Amino acid sequence: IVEGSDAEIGMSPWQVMLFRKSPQELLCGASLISDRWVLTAAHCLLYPPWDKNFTENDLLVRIGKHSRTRYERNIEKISMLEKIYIHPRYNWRENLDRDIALMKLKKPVAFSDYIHPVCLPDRETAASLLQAGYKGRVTGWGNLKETWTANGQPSVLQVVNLPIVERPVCKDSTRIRITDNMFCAGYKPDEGKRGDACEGDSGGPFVMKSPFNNRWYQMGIVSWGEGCDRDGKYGFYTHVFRLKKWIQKVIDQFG
Amino acid sequence: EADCGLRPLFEKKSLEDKTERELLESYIDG
Ligand SMILES: NC(=O)CSCCCNC(=O)[C@H](CCNC(=O)c1ccc(Cl)s1)NC(=O)Cc1ccccc1
Ligand SMILES: *[C@@H]1O[C@H](CO)[C@@H](O)[C@H](O)[C@H]1NC(C)=O
Repeated sequence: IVEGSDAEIGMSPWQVMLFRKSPQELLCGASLISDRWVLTAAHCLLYPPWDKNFTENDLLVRIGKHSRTRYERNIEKISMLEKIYIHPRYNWRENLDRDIALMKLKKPVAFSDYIHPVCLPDRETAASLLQAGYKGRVTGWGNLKETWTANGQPSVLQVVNLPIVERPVCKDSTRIRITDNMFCAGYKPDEGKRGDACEGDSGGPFVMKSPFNNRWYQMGIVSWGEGCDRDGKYGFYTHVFRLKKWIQKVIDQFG
Repeated sequence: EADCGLRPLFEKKSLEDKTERELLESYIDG
């Protein structure tokens, strides 16, 4: 996370971390939505142009971690995937349209002071909150800068509060055809403020606190961007609500 | 499942994180 600060303890209890089995390498971020369902971005699991075609047995997840370095027994947990469900109409070919994927844990997880599920939006919360100007939260353990060097990989969770950008400014920043299933966020050149999700932050949760019930909802999923924290460019996130239909059809048929 | 969004060490213990006032204040103006 670029321009992010270290998180407080238990500040994002839904934050899930996608690791590969062999090698033990961090692939992506993700979010906890139920006691056994995890939400990530589809390209984190399937992206052919880079030979990415993961199965259940290829990777694992870690939950409740604060300090990426020292392992914390009891509070954190590791989990195996029973199945992976990628949106059938996820269009990696053109633009990562419908960039989303769900993962079912082999055994459900128990909630604590540090493992707690994020909420998913309704029509009203999504239509009220996802508006240009309002600020949402992004979390991850990604590269602190676009290009790492010798001294880049954070010790604890990193977090930014990034404002939403109008659809026209978004689709003017980049050459990619942005769809109704994605929105973009970030500051602006003449706004004197920076921040962006970066490498390894993909698939993580973009969240906002609802002024109607003081609850945290996941409005987006860290999808893509031109580098990291670039002037005139913005971070693009999967409009979590639009595809929530799909999120039902799987969880309410493979529950 | 019905306690979503409510963090145990914040919203449930009646505490704010160091930056959520930004998100709340972005709803008015500043
Ligand atoms: N390919 C397409 O034409 C559609 S757009 C993807 C264009 C190529 N991507 C990049 O340059 C960045 C480089 C590092 N920046 C970030 O990680 C983010 C910044 C902001 C946010 Cl939000 S994520 N990587 C990604 O975006 C993740 C990704 C996307 C696609 C496949 C594999 C990985
Ligand atoms: C990987 O995607 C490919 C296309 O390269 C397809 O053959 C295959 O079904 C996927 N792999 C699986 C399901 O193991």
